Amino acid sequence: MGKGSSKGHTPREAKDNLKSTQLLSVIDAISEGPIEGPVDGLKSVLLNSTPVLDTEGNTNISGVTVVFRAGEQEQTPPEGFESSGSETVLGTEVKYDTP
Amino acid sequence: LWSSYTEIIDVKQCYPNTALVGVQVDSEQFGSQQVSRNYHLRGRILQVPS
Amino acid sequence: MTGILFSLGASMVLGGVAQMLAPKARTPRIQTTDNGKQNTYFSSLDNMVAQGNVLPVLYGEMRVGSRVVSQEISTADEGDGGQVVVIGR
Amino acid sequence: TETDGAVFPGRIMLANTCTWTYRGDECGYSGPAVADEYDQPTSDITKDKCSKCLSGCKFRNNVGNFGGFLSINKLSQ
Amino acid sequence: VPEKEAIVDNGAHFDGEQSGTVNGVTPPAVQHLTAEVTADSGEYQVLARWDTPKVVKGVSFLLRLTVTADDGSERLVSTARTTETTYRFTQLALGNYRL
Ligand code: SF4
Repeated sequence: MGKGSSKGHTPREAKDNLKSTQLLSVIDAISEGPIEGPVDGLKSVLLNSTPVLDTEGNTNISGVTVVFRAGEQEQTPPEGFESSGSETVLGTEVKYDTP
Repeated sequence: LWSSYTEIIDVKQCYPNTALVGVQVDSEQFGSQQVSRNYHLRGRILQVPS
Repeated sequence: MTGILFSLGASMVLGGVAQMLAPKARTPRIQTTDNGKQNTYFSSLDNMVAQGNVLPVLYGEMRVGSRVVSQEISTADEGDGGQVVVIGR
Repeated sequence: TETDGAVFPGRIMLANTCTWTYRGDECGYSGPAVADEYDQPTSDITKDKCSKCLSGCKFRNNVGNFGGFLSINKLSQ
Repeated sequence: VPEKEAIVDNGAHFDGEQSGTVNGVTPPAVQHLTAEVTADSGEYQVLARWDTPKVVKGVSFLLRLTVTADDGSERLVSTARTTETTYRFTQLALGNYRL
């Protein structure tokens, strides 16, 4: 993909029952200066020791979303990460007549 | 039913002059063990002669 | 503006001829916690803590493990980003 | 070219303090004098200094270019 | 130079809170706790579900089940520690319960 910034994802298998799934959000600081980037896209990202993509296009891990920012003076903050949030509890039933 | 809604403020720090990678992965797959992320990268864009 | 001048050849060669042409490379100290696993000063494959440590520099193609800036666990949203979302079977 | 007090990587990752130089190339701020080094409002250009703190940076609305990495001390703990 | 004492004593300007107890690393409470009594499998079962809160660097769960007797005393029937958001109880008695 691009050199300055990149994005990739492997789709997550649909659930069967009504169960929730955890999500791990990690940020790693690789090096200091402008670096060129990954060598082979998502195959260069290893969780435990398994590449996200196999030698071919087949996926090994499903549900991974990776954002890569090469070191630059002007770059945008990573997407999809949150700092704080406030919630207001409605608790109101939705009926057909009144949205 | 409609229960609530949250207003989320994202990360607003650009992290200038640092090459970082962020990963979001479903964690039920790996079980109890923590995940150890290793990357296969190239390195600095140096200044070479013309 | 006076003194004695000595010959340095025998003093220089005392270490070795190679050290007179090029310095010597450094070896990390040995820790018995590794069970004999040997380390080097230019490679690191694991994720280290952040505060009070320097931001590393990568100079060539290599597998890298990097200092952690953030790590959290939360509940994943059902929406996959598209307009259509299907929950359950 | 002497190497007595020099250490190579040289850049520290700190949780609450910015390591950049004020109005430098990396901080990238160029504007009216805003505050003192004790986060007290001021307008004189002579006594305008950043406190290298998050509030001192918020005075400039320059949070994007903050040198330090916030909330590390939670993980290091 | 005697003038440096006043320069040293003035200290600096620190940003934050001295107490700093607004947000430590104690996890919050689990989001949605529900227990369902089903007889579909031919027996009485209890299905407990909860949603993981925002926990820093890993999370695990601790469960305690208590029998609330008619007297008012509460007996401890069982305890369990698990890392999965769902837990099932089987072969229970006739009294009231609390999870
Ligand atoms: S705190 Fe903000 S304004 Fe002050 S030197 Fe650092 S980046 Fe610049």
